[PDB]
Amino acid sequence: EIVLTQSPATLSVSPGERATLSCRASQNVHPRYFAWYQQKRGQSPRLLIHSGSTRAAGIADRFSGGGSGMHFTLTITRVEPEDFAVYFCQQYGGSPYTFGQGTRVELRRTVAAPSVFIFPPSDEQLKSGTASVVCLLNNFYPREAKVQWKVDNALQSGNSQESVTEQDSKDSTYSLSSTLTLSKADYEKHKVYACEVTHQGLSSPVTKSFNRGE
Amino acid sequence: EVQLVESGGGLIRPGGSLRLSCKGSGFIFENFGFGWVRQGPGKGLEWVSGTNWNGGDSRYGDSVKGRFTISRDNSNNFVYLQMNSLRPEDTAIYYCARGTDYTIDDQGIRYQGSGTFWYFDVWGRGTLVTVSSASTKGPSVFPLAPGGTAALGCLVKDYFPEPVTVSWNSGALTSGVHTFPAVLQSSGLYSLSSVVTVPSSSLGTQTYICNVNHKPSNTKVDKKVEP
Repeated sequence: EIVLTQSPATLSVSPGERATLSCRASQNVHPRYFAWYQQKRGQSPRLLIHSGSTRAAGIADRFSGGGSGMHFTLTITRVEPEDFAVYFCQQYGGSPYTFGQGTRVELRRTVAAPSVFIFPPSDEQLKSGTASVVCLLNNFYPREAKVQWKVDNALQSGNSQESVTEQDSKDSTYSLSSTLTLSKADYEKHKVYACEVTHQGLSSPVTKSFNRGE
Repeated sequence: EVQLVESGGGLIRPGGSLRLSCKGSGFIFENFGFGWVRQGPGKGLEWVSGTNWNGGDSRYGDSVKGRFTISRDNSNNFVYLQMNSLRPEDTAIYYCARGTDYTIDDQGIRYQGSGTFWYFDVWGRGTLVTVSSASTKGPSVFPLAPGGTAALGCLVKDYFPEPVTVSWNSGALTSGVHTFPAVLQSSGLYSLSSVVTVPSSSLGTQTYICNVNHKPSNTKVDKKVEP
């Protein structure tokens, strides 16, 4: 099977700027047997380029495709606001035909530090054997962010889940949640519960915490 | 005018079967090759299966070979996808897609009107196929009790299947609301949370309720989030 690796995973670009996506193949692919697609949020994929360099139906001439062997590219000459989406490369020079992992072209705004909040488990939940602590990271950019849980200073691992919103349509920011799930008995044996956030808009890692009971 | 309508999704048990259907209209169905492309949870595209204009040449993906069968009915403009021995990893959105209306042989000769499944110019809205062994479960709705502003929310925990819908103050509150994508847990149940930032001074006056609805389990919850 031919593996397609796209880069970067995320291309942060401003409107009017040039954008050059890259796709790398594990094996040689014929130049005239390659395709690109666009994928907006909640929509179906749409063919941009086929047969290597040929634009599809109703595709703006700002889009262009090229490449050969193991290196293929997609170029947007000047990105318009309706060009922000995920882009997939696809080979069909060899079966089984394969796609890339995708490249999200995002709107690059100014850096904005996250607002951080922490929520202790409800007593209602604690009355049912489990305890969930949630850390909220509100409105930030870029989306790269490290969240670290600590329980009595001992930093946690293997027991948390993160979720992140799609990039906001009004201020281009992201929001992220992190959920620490403990058994009640484990939650009872500790006092300090902390969420340490590392982000580019922060000169130093921000910590929001609480003592159990207080 | 050109449309591709899928039909045949839903919840399948591990080991079970499912037949997808795609009705083409607005074009010469007879001339085109067809294919199916799936999109897994938070993932990209995977080429599943493809057949050419007369259904004579048909290939499949590595992970689905031997389990899936593709077919078409040109006299009735349908293309089908039989899916046997389904597994949880098969959980994805399946798209019916129209291939080319031509093809090229090993000699470099291009045959007009004899379409195949190289790339796809038309895509349907896709259909969701969920493959799980989980029984239906309603969520447990928990309060997430509260610079210059304050944040509160609700924890919608342990439910199956998707989806749930969350609103604040019966819909009267929208600004500041962030309802996060659900996360699949190790137990096969889903959990999510919805939060909203409000002025920290309104906490003592304005009351905040989250409206959670999970149709498959007949579950509606209205939780009042207080300090």
